[PDB]
Amino acid sequence: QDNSRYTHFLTQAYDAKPQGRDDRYCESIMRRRGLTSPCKDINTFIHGNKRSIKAICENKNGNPHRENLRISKSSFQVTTCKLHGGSPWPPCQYRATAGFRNVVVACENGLPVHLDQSIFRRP
Repeated sequence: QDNSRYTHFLTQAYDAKPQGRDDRYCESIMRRRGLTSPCKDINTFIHGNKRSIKAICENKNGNPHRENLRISKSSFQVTTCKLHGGSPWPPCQYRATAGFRNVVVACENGLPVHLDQSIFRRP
């Protein structure tokens, strides 16, 4: 169906209006979206307009990146939550990192179904 993935993706990485973009916000949204027990070691939420996000999938806001992905032409506001400590069990310990940059996504029939996170593990 022309949902699932696109719709899973939104549930996973989309948050239009984040209140705080801090540790507190990271732990509260993570717990709330149900990405704990055991906690996801890393996760980024894209903030902003949905339409612009969808355009990354066309040659209008995106470009072929790597073998089969697409990098955005425009920049986005984003918040990355990285689990820390050494225990993936609650209380989950997250550290928040806010940014503004281009993003890489996977598209499937004109729709994004995955937010690639390798550019967010900046080593």
